[PDB]
Amino acid sequence: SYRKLGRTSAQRKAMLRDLTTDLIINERIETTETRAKELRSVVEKMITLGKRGDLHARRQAAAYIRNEVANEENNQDALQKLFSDIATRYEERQGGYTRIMKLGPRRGDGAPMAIIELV
Amino acid sequence: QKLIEDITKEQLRTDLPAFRPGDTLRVHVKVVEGNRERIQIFEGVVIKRRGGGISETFTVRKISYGVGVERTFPVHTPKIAKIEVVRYGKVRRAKLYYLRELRGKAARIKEIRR
Amino acid sequence: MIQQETRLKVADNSGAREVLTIKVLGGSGRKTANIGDVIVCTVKQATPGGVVKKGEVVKAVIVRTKSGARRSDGSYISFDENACVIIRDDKSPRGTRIFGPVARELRENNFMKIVSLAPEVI
Amino acid sequence: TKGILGRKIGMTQVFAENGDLIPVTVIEAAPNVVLQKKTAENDGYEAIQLGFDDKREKLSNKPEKGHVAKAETAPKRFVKELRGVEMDAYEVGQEVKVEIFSAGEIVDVTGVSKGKGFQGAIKRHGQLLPGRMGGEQITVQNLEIVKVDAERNLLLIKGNVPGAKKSLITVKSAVKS
Amino acid sequence: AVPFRRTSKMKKRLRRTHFKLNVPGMTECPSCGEMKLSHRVCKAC
RNA sequence: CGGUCCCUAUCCGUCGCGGGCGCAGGAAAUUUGAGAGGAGCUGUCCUUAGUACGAGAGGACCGGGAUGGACGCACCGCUGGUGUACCAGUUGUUCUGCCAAGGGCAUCGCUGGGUAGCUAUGUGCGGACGGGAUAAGUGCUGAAAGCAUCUAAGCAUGAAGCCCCCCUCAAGAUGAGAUUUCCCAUUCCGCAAGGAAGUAAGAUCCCUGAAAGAUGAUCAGGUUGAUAGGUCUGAGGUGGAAGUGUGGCGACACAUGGAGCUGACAGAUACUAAUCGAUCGAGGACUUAAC
RNA sequence: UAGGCCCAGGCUCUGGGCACUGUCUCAACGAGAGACUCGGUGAAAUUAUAGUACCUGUGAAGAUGCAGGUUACCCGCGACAGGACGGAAAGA
Repeated sequence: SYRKLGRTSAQRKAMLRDLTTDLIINERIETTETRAKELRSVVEKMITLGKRGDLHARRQAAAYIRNEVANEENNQDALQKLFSDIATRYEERQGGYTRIMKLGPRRGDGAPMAIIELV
Repeated sequence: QKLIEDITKEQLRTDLPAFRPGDTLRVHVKVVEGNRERIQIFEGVVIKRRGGGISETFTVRKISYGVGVERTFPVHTPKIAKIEVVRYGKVRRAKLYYLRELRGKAARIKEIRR
Repeated sequence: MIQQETRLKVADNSGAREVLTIKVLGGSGRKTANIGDVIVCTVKQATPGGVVKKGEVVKAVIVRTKSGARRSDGSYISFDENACVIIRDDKSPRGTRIFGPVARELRENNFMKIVSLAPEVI
Repeated sequence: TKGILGRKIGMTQVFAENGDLIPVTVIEAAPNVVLQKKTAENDGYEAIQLGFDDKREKLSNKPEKGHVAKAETAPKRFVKELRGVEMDAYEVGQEVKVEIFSAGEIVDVTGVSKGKGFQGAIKRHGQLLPGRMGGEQITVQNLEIVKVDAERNLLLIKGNVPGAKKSLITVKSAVKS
Repeated sequence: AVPFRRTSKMKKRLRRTHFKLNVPGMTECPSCGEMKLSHRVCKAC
C-alpha cells in the first residue's frame, strides 16, 4: 500500500507537495529514508506529466505544485522549470528519474537519512 | 490474470447489445417450471452494471401491481435467449440507487431520451 | 431476514392489514426466516369488516422480503417490502385474493394453492 | 490413492450444462516427477516422493542437484510425499500429469490458510487465549472436479480452497469415499 | 500489581542477557580506506 | 455470605513467538510416530402404512430417501459492508494579479458511487461409512447340590462408555528415531592427549520486498535479474475532461469524444535501487562382535 | 452553530402513539492517541533471604517451602487475568 508517515491525511499531502516542489527547485534534497521512498513516486509522476507538455498536463501539474520561484535571475516559476528545463533533459529516459543514496543516522533522533536527487 | 481469461473465454457470449445503466431492457429469460419450456419476459430499468468478464452482473428494476421488483442476472447466462433495448436514457450516473425511493413522476423523469 | 418484532405487510383479503411476529416456526435455534417460511403473528391493524380481528395470534407465510432470494442459476430477486399471507392449519390461505407479485420460491415448497391465486409469480 | 501438486491461481465461475453457476478454483500443475520411492524393507513404509515446479539453477544447491540426478530433471522447488498409493505403476523419473483425475471425481485438497497475525480472543476463539492466527495446515474434503484442461495443465475444483494466491496445494483422491 | 518481593542479583543478570547491541555491518571504501555502513554512501570515501 | 472493582499483574500459572546449546564429522531436504488435542448436534416431509396392533376412535418398531436449522473450518468467484493518497457534484469564505481553470479550511466540510485488502448476514465443505475389546444386562452348556440352576470352569450377545477408522500437532520421545544427496579428510604448535589458522559443502550479516509480521521469525529476490518503484500496455471504478466551436439575453445545452482521471490488480521493459564486501562453518573418541 | 413530534389526563407526573436509530440479534471495516520497534531522558507504591511446578493428603486459620507421587533442556519478548494470603469492598 502506502505509508502514513506519522501524519494525518491532509498534513501528509501538504508535506508531499512541499517536498516535490523543493526537489524540483534544488535538484537534490536531504530528508529521511522513508520520506524519500514515498517522494520518489510522486516526483516521477510529475516529471511524467511535464514530459507531455500540453495545457491539460500543465494544469494538472499546477493543481499540485507550489507557487515558488526557481531562480530570481530569469523570474522562473517552479512549474515553468518543470515544463521547460527538466522535461527537455529527460527526453530519452523511460522512467527512473531519481536515485536515493543512504547516508546514516541523525544525531537528534537516530533517524536514517538519505539524499534524493535527479539523475 | 490472463490465464483465467483464456480459461473462461469460450463461455462468453457475443450476441449482446450495448446498454447502459439507465436504459430500458426487455430480457427473455427461460422458465422450466412445468418442464414445458416457456419464455417469460422482463421489462424494466437497468440499475447496476458491476462486474467485468464472465462475472459481470446487471440489475433490472420494474413496478408491478404497486410493488417494485429487483431481478439480478449474470451477463453471460445461458438462461437468457436475447436482449433488446427499448429506450435510451440520459443519466448523470452509473449506479441508480436514488430511484428506488422515487415514485411515479419523479422516477419517470429518467425517461429523458437520448 | 424476518426476525422477532419485524413488522410485515399483509397481502390478502383476510382483513389484517399488518402483523408483528411473535416467533419463527422451524428448527430450534433459528432466529431469522426468509421467503417461503411460516411464522406466528399478532395482528395490530385490521379492517373493521374482515375475517380476522385485531389482536389474535395467527400463522402466516412470508411472500416478499427486501432481502433477496438467490436461485441455482446464480440469479437473484428482491422486493420493496416484507409481505405475509395469512394461513390456516395446512398450507392454505384464509383469503380469496392475493395482491402483488409473489416469489417463485413459493413453488418449491408445496404452496401451489396460493401460487395459483397470485396475479404474477416471479 | 492418486494425487498431484500445483499452485492456486484464483476463483471464478463456470455455467454448467443445466446452466447452474458453480464457483471454481484454478490450479496450475505442470508435469510432476517421481523423485524417489520408499519401500517397506528399506524405509519402514511405502510412499512416492513427488517433485514439482523446477527452479533456476542458481537457486539450488549441490545436495539438491544430486538428489534429483537419478530422476534426470532440473531441481524442483516443491517436494511432497504420498502414502497409500499403488507402489507399482510408478517409476523413479516418470511424470504424473493432470489426467490421473477426471471430471466428476471426488478429491481432497490440503493447503495452508492465510495468516492473520496477532488476533484477539473474540476473533480467535469466539467468547481460549489470544495469539497468532492462520498459517496452519487445513484439509477440505469431498470436493468435486469440474473440468480438466490437459494442454494448459489445469484443474478446476468446485468451491473454495485454503491458502493465499500462488501457494502450494495438494490434490488427492477422496479418503472417506 | 505490586512487587511482592525484591529481585535478586542473579535473576536481574539473567534477565539482562538479551539486552545488548550488535556489531555494525561495515565495508571498506574502494577509493580511500574509510569504513561505512554497507549500502550507504561515501564517494568522499 | 455471597458481591464488586482495579491494575495490566513484580511473582507462579496459562497462551503465542524467538535466541542458545544438545542429539560423537560438517551440511541440505523428505519423513516414521511413543505421545497429545479436536470431532461426537438437531427439525420437518416422502415411504414401509393407514401396516402390525386396536370395538371403534386411534395407530406404530425398524429400515431407507429428501430438505432445512444450529455449530465448526476455510474463502471472496457471487450478494452485500467498509474502503481518510480513487472518480464525481455542491455551500461559505479565502488565496494563485484578472476571466477561465485550480489549491486551503470547514467531522474525510457535506453528498453520490467505489479498486485492492479485511469481512458476514455470502459461498463451499464437515460431523459419514464402518471395525475391535467390553461394563451392566439377556443367554447356551453345566458342578457344588447324581436334578435344576447367569457361573462355579467353558462358550455367546451386549450401550450417546473406550480403542482404531477422519482432522491437527508431535524425536528437548536427553529413549534426542529413519531415508536420499553433498563435502572431504588441509596447514601449523604440541612426541601423546590436545590446541590454534585458513578453508570445503552450506549459511548469515547487509540490501529490494510481501503470500508473512508487535519485534524477532517466515517466505520471494540480490545485476546470466523481474524483488520493488518508474515507464508502456491493460483490468476494474467513476462517468462525458481542458481548449475551441456552435445555440441562447442568461443560468446553461450540444459537438469535438465511452472523453478525461485513476492508491494498493496483471503482463512486458533493467530506466532507478538491490554495488563492493565481511563473518561463520568439517578433518570425524573408545570397546566388542560380524566382516 | 442551533429543540424530536402528536394525542391525553391529572400540575410538573404518569401516560399512549409515531419517528429514529449499533441499545442488540451480532458484529465488520476504516481514522487518530497509547500500546509495539529504534534514538534521547528517566520515576513510584512494594521488598526476611530465595535456584519460588502440579496433584492427593497432613497441618492454629487457607501449603511454594511437610509426606507420597506425577511431570519438567537453559534465557527471553508479547498477551491473559487463573492463583492473585495484590489492593477496592462490605456486608458487619
